[PDB]
Amino acid sequence: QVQLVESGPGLVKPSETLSLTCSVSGGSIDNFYWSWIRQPPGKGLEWIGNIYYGGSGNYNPSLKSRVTISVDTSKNQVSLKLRSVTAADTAVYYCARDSVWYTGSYGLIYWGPGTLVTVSSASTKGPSVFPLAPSSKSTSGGTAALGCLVKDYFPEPVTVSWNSGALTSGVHTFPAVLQSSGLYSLSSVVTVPSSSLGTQTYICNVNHKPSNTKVDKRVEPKS
Amino acid sequence: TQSYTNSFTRGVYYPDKVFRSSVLHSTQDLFLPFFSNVTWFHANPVLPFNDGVYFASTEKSNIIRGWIFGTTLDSKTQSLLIVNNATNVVIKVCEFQFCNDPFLDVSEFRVYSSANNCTFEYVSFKNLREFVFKNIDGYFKIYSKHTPINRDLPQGFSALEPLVDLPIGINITRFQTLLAAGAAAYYVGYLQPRTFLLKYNENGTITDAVDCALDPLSETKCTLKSFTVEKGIYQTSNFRVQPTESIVRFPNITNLCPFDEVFNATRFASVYAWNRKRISNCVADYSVLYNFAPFFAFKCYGVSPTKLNDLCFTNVYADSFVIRGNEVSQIAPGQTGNIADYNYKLPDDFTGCVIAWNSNKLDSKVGGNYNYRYRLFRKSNLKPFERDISTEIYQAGNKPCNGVAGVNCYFPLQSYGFRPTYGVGHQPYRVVVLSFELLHAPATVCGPKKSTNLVKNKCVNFNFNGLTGTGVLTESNKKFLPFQQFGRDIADTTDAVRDPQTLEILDITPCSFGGVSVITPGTNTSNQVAVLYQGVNCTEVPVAIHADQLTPTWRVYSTGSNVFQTRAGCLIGAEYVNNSYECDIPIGAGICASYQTSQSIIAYTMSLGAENSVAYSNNSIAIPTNFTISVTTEILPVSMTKTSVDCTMYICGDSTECSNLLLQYG
Amino acid sequence: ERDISTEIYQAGNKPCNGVAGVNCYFPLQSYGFRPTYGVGHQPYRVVVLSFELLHAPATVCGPKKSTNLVKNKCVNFNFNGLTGTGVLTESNKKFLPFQQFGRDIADTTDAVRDPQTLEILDITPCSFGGVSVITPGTNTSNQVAV
Amino acid sequence: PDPSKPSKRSFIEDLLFNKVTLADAGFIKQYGDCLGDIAARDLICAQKFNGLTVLPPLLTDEMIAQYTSALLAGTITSGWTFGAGAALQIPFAMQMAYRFNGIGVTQNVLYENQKLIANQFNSAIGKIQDSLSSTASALGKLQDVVNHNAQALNTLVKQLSSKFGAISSVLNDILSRLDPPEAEVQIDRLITGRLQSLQTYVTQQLIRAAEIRASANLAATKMSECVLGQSKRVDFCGKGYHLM
Amino acid sequence: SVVTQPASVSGSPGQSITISCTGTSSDVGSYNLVSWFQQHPGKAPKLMIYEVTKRPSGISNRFSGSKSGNTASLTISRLQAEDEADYYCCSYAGSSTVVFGGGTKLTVLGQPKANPTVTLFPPSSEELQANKATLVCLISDFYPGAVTVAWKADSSPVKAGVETTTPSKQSNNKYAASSYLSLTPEQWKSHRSYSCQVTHEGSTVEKTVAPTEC
Ligand SMILES: *[C@@H]1O[C@H](CO)[C@@H](O[C@@H]2O[C@H](CO)[C@@H](O)[C@H](O)[C@H]2NC(C)=O)[C@H](O)[C@H]1NC(C)=O
Ligand SMILES: *[C@@H]1O[C@H](CO)[C@@H](O)[C@H](O)[C@H]1NC(C)=O
Ligand SMILES: *[C@@H]1O[C@H](CO)[C@@H](O)[C@H](O)[C@H]1NC(C)=O
Ligand SMILES: *[C@@H]1O[C@H](CO)[C@@H](O)[C@H](O)[C@H]1NC(C)=O
Ligand SMILES: *[C@@H]1O[C@H](CO)[C@@H](O)[C@H](O)[C@H]1NC(C)=O
Ligand SMILES: *[C@@H]1O[C@H](CO)[C@@H](O)[C@H](O)[C@H]1NC(C)=O
Ligand SMILES: *[C@@H]1O[C@H](CO)[C@@H](O)[C@H](O)[C@H]1NC(C)=O
Ligand SMILES: *[C@@H]1O[C@H](CO)[C@@H](O)[C@H](O)[C@H]1NC(C)=O
Ligand SMILES: *[C@@H]1O[C@H](CO)[C@@H](O)[C@H](O)[C@H]1NC(C)=O
Ligand SMILES: *[C@@H]1O[C@H](CO)[C@@H](O)[C@H](O)[C@H]1NC(C)=O
Ligand SMILES: *[C@@H]1O[C@H](CO)[C@@H](O)[C@H](O)[C@H]1NC(C)=O
Repeated sequence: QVQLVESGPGLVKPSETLSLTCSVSGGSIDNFYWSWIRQPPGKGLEWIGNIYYGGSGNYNPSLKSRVTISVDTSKNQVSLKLRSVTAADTAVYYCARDSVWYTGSYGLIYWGPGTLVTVSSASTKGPSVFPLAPSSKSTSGGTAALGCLVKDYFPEPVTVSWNSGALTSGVHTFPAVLQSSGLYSLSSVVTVPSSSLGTQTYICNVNHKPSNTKVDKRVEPKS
Repeated sequence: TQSYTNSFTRGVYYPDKVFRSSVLHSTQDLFLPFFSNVTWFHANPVLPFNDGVYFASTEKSNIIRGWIFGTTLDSKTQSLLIVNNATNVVIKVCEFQFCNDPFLDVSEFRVYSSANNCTFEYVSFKNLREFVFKNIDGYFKIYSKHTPINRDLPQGFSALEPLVDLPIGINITRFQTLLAAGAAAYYVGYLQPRTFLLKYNENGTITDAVDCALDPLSETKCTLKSFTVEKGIYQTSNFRVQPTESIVRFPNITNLCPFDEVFNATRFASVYAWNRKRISNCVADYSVLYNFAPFFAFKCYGVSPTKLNDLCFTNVYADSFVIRGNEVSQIAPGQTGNIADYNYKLPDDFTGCVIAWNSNKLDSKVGGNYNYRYRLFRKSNLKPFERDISTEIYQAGNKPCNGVAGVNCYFPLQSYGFRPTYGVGHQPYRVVVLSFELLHAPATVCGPKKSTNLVKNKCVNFNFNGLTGTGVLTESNKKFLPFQQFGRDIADTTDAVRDPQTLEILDITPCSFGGVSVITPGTNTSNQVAVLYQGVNCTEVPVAIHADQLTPTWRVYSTGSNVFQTRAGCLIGAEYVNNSYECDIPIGAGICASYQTSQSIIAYTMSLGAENSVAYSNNSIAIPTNFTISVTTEILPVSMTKTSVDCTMYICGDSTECSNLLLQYG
Repeated sequence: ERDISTEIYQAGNKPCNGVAGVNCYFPLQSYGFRPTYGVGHQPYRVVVLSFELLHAPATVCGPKKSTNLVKNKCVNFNFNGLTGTGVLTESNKKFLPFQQFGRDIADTTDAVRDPQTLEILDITPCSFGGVSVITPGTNTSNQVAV
Repeated sequence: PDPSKPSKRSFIEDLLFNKVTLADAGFIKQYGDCLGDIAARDLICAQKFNGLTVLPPLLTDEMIAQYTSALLAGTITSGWTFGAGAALQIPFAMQMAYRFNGIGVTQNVLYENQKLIANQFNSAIGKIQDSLSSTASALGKLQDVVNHNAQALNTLVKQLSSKFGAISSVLNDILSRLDPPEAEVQIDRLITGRLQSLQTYVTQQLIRAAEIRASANLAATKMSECVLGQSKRVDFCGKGYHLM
Repeated sequence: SVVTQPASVSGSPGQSITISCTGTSSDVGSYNLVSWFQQHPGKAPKLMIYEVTKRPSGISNRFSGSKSGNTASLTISRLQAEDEADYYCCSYAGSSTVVFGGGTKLTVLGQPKANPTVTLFPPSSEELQANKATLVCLISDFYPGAVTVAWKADSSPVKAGVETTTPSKQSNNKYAASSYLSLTPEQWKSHRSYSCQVTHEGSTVEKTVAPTEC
C-alpha cells in the first residue's frame, strides 16, 4: 500500500554530485530494506544499492566507491548521493522496498515511478507551447484533433495535461524528437468532437520540472 | 469515580508459615510493587483480577462488608461469595446468579437470585483495613491487617499476617466489592511477580522491605543484602535486550512419512534378516505411532519421545523384526547375547528409539511357528547395523564341514517355537527401531511445525530446523560451500545458519547486554545515585520503555539526567564538571565521581596534584633554615583469625549414613 | 486444572456458531475400549496422590504411636515426621498462630510447635567439642594430657 | 616529556609502549565492531559474548606519564630533597658531587672530570635508546603478564565446548532434545563443569595477583629508595655503586 | 552483467513460451532467491515471480517459475497481447548483493498488419508572430513498427529540415511516430501547399496543409 516517489534535479553537470530523495507515503521506514536501482534509456536494469535503518549500507561493487545511501526516519525518506557524475549516469532511477514476506536485499517489490537524470552542461530551457489548430476541413468530419506543440525544451521530460487534468480521454502525447539543435520537441494532441469547439475551452497545461515552467495555452480553431 | 494514588510501601505480607527473627530474607512472590498505581473508587461493573488483588479501606462505620469473585458470575460456573454479619463471616462457592449491581440489603440475598451446588462453606482517628487476595495453586489465600490511623495509605510500614487459606480450586478472573443512600471509598491494586528483601526483627515481625526492581538503589541493596549502602560504586547487575518475536524456519515439506507400512506390516522379518526402510523427504508426526501398534511406551536413547515432534532429522531408519520376550532387553546399546552378537547390533552411541510390542496373537501357531529364525553360531560379533543373511554351515571343531551338517558342524540358523501357550518371556515380540541420523546435512524429515517469516536485524527467538536460540539475524558474507549447513565458533556456538527455504547464510549475534554498576554516596547521606553502563557507547544504552528491552525493569531517565561518555562506558545521572578534585568514587579511565553542591553527583577528571615548578639555575641553592619533628602512624597487619573446621559435623552433622558415605571420598 | 467445557473447537478462520463441520470439531472423543485390543490400547484406571507436604498443621499422618515429651535432655525427636537429635527446651519465641516451626541461617529447624500441646520448643545441638591430645614423644613417655 | 606528542611521553617511554602490545585495553567496544563479523578480534568478541570483559585501569597512560615526569623533574632539579620535604633546588653538577661523596669518592673527582662523566652518561643513554629500538624482545615480563591473562581468558572461553559427560555441550540442544526432568540432569552436569572451570580461573587469578602485588611492592620500594634517594644496598639499584 | 538472458523471444497467442536466465553457481545456483519482473515501456518494473516459484497476490497463474542448475526459467502459458513487454531476472548474489539479468523482450505473433493514421498541423499564428514555422506530422496505430516519412513542397521532394522519430510501441501494442518540418515564415507563405507522406508496407498515405488567407 506504500507509495515511493522520487525527487531531485533533472540535470547534473559532469564531475558533480547527484542527489535524489525517495519519499514514502502510507508507511514508515521501520526496518525495511530500501533499495536504489537505475536503468539507462533503452538498456537493462542495474542494481545500485540498498540500506536499512540499522546502518552500514550495501552498494554495487562497481559503484560503492561513489554511492552513499542514507535514511531519515524523522523526515521519513531515503537519500541517494552519487559522486563524480559522468555522462554514463544518465538514467531513470527507482527506489524499492522489501515486504515482510521477502525481507532482505533481494526484496525488490514496491517500486516507485522513477525519475530521469541527465548528465550534461547544456542549458535548461522552458518549452514553447504553440497551439496546433486543426484545419477547417479536418474539423468538418465531426472529429477535431487539436493539440499543443511543446517545442525547443531541454532536458526531458515534460508533462502535458488538458484542462488542469480534467480532460484525459483521447489525449495522446507522442515521444519527443531530438532536433539537430539538441533541443526536444513533442506534440500532445487530443481528439474531441467538433461540436465542442465553440462551447468548450481547451487549454493545455505543459509542465517542465527542470525549469519549473508551467504554461497554459488555449487552443482555438483556425481563424 | 476513579482517582489514582501511589501505594507507597503498603501490601507486604508474610510469604510463608516459617518463623524467622532478626534476619534479612529474600523472597520472590506475587507482591504489590512499591509506589505502584492503585485505583481509588468512591460510591458499577466488575474489575479484573489479574494475578492478585490488594484491597484497602479507611473506615469507622464498617459499610463495606463482602466480596465476589469468579469469571462470568452468571450461574454457568462456580463463583466465590464472601460476606460477614456483625459476628460471623460466611464464605460460599455456590454457582450464584448474581444481579448486575449486587448489594446486601440492610440481610436478605438481593446479591444473587439463585444459588445451586454449594461445594464449599466456611463460617467464622480511623481504622485502615488492608486485604490481599491471591488464587495460586488450588488455594484462595486472604491476608489481612487493620491499623489505627489519624490518610489513604500512610507512608509507614505494616505487614499483613495471613488470615485464611481456602482449598477451593476455582478459576477467578473478575471480582467486585460488596456493601450494605450511602457512600463509601476503597483502594484497589494489582500484584506482580516481584522479588523483595524482608526484615524480620527480634519478635519475628516484618518491619521493613526493599523492592529489588524499584530503582538502582534498591537493586544495590538487594545485591548487598543490606538496607544501608556505603559510599562507592557497586557492580549490581547486567542489562539485556529481550527478544521481540519468534521465528520458525523449516523446510517446505508436504508428504507425510510412511510409518503406516512399517508398523502395519502383514508379516515382520526374521531377526537375522531384519528389514530396514529409509524415511526421508517427509514430515513425521510420531504422535500417531501409538495408533498403529499396541505398544506400551517408547524406549528412546539420546532423545525424549515427547520432543520427537520438535526436531528435524537428515534421515530416519526403521528396522523391523521379531524376537522373543527374553531378547527384547538385548535391543539396546552395549548389550551382548545371541541377538546382539549374531543377529542385530546397535552402536554404543545409538541415538533413536526402540518400540517392542507383544504379538502372540499373530506370530504364534498351535503347532508352533517356525517361520521366524535367528542366527545361533557365528565366527565373530556383528558390527553395528550389520546384516548377515549367510546360511553357510558353521564349523565348531577342526574338521571341515564341506557343506554337510554333523558333529561340530551346525546349521547357523535356528527357529523359534512361538506357541500360544508359552509364558510371557517366550512369546513373540515385534520390534521396530527408529534410528535418527540427527541434523548435520539438509534435514529431510521434520516434525509438524508451521514455519514463520524471516525477521532480520532484530532480537528474535529463532528456530532453524530445531536449532533454537535467541539473537539478531543478519545477512552474512561467509562463503559457505554448498554441502555446509551451519558455522561454529571457538566455543562451538552456532555463529551462522543456512535458511532451509531460501538457501542463504544468516549470522547470529547475541542481542545486546552489558554490565550495570551503581555509583552512590552513603544512604546515610542521600538516596541519589548514578548508573554506569560498562563498555557501551551512549547510544546502545537501552532507552525504549517496555517489557522487552531490559532485564532491569527500572529505567533511570536517559535524557534529562545528564549523560556522559567515558572510556569505561556511559554514565547517567552525574553532571560532568571541568574542575578537577581528588578521586572520591573511582569510575575509571581517569574519571571519578563525588557528591557535592542543592547537592548532586558530579563526575570529573581526577587531579594528580598541584603543579610546582622548581626555580632551578646553575648557581642557586635552597637551604632550610629551620626544621620540624613529624610523628607519623603506620598500621601493619600481623596475624589473622585462627579457625578450625569439623569436617564431619559441617558436612554430615549427626548422620551416620552421611558419615559412611563421606568416608568414601578419601 | 480441569476443563469440562464442550464448546465447539474452531480449527480454521470460519466461526462455528455451535455447529460441527469443516474445521469445526467436537472437542471430546470417546475411547474404543474393546476386550480384544492389545495391552497398549486397553483401559487403565489411574489414581494420583498429591501430597501438600508439611508446612501447616498436618492433618494426614502415618500410623505412628506418639510418645511423651522429654525436655532438657539429648533425645532423638520426631515432630510430624521432622526427625532430629537435640535438646528440646521451652521457648520464648513469639510464634504467630499460623506458623508451625522456625528456621535458622542455615535453614535448620531451630524451633518447633508440639502438635498436641500447641507450645514452642527450641531445638539445640546436644553437646560437642574438639579434643586435642598433648603428648611428649612416645620415645619419652606414654603419658598424655587432654 | 616531548610536548609535540599527543600523550606527553618521552622518547624512551614511546619505545617501551611500542614494545608491548595489549590484548585488550578495556575501552569501549562498539556493538557493530563484533556485529560486523569480519573483524580479526574474534577472540575478544567471543570472550565478551560469554560474559568475560576487561575493565579499564583507573589511571590513564597519560596520568602515569605525568607521574613519571614529576618524579623525574623533582629528581633532576632537587636531588633527594623532594622526597623528604619541600623540593630544594641545587645545580645538577653539585648534586652529582653529593652522590660521589655518597659512594665514597671525593667531589673534586666529579668536578675535575665533569665533561667526561657527562659524555659517558650521554653515551649510555644513547646505547639504551639503541638497545630498545633494535631488540623487539626486550620487555619480556610485561608481555608475559599480558599473554598469561589473555591465555587464561581464551582457555576459559574454550572450556564452553566440553560436554562434561552430558549428551551435548549446548544448552539449547539439551533443552530441545529432552523433556524437562531428564534435561535437568544434563544441565546440572554442564553447570558443574562450567562452575569448576570458573573456580579454576579465579584461583589462578588470585595466585597470579598475589605474585603481581609482590612485584608491585618491590617496584614501589625501588621507586622510594633508588629514585627518591641514593641507596647503599648492594645490587638493589643496579650493579655497581648506585648514583641515581 | 554476469546473469545472461536471451535478447528476444517470439510466440503466438495460446502457446506457452519460456524465458531463460543463466547465472553462475554463486548467484542463481546458490540461493532460491530469483525474481522475475515485467516492465512495459514507460513503466516501472512489476514483480511477477519471487523466490523462484512463488507468485505475489494478484498475478495470474499463467506465469510459473522454476530453477535448475544455474538457470532460472519463467514459463508463460496461454500467451496474450498484453504479455508482450520486457522481462528481467534478478538474483541474490550473496554478501547483500543483487544482480539483474540482461533483459528479454517477448514478441506476440498475434498482432496483424495495421495501416498508419496521419495528422498534419501547420504553423500557428503565434509561431508566425515568432518568425518561425513548424509542420507537425503525427503517425499512430501502425503495425509492424516500420514506416518511412517523406515531405513535399508543392510537388517537389524536401530533404532539409526533416526530423523523424523512431517507432515507439503504444499502450495498445501498436506503434507511433512523429515528424517535424522546420520552415521560415517566408517559405511557408511562398509555397501553395506542403505535404507529409507516410509509407508502411508499401502503402503510402499523404496529408497536405496550406497557408490561411485572412
Ligand atoms: C622554627 O620553627 C619553630 C616552630 O616550628 C619556631 O618556634 C615558634 O616561634 C614563634 C615565634 O618565636 C613562637 O610564637 C612559637 O610559639 C614557636 N613555636 C614553638 C613550637 O616553639 C622557631 O622560632 C623557628 N625558628 C626560626 C629560627 O625561625
Ligand atoms: C496511574 O495511571 C493513570 C493512567 O493509567 C495516570 O493518569 C496516573 O497519573 C497514574 N498515576 C500516577 C501516580 O502516576
Ligand atoms: C517485642 O515485644 C515486646 C513486648 O513487650 C516489646 O517490648 C519489644 O519492643 C518487641 N520487640 C521489638 C523489636 O519491638
Ligand atoms: C510451502 O509450500 C506451499 C506450496 O509449495 C505454499 O503454499 C506455502 O505457502 C509454503 N509455506 C511457506 C511457509 O512458505
Ligand atoms: C493395515 O493395512 C490394511 C490394508 O493393508 C488395513 O485394512 C488396516 O486397516 C490397516 N491397519 C492399521 C492399524 O493401520
Ligand atoms: C555518612 O557516612 C559517611 C561515610 O562515607 C560519613 O563520612 C559521614 O560522616 C556520615 N554522615 C552522618 C551524618 O552520619
Ligand atoms: C558512538 O557512536 C557514534 C555514532 O555511531 C560515533 O560517532 C562515536 O564515535 C561512538 N563513540 C565511541 C566511543 O565509539
Ligand atoms: C568545559 O570546557 C569546555 C571547553 O572549554 C566547554 O566546551 C564545556 O562547555 C565546559 N563545561 C563546563 C561544565 O564548564
Ligand atoms: C647557566 O644557566 C644560564 C641560565 O640559567 C644559562 O644561560 C647558561 O648557559 C648556563 N651555563 C652554561 C655553561 O651553559
Ligand atoms: C489420643 O487421644 C485419645 C482419646 O482422644 C487418648 O485416649 C490417647 O491417650 C491420646 N494419645 C496421646 C498420645 O495423648
Ligand atoms: C626422644 O625424642 C625427643 C624428641 O622431642 C628427643 O629430644 C629425645 O632426645 C629423644 N630421646 C631418646 C632417648 O631418644
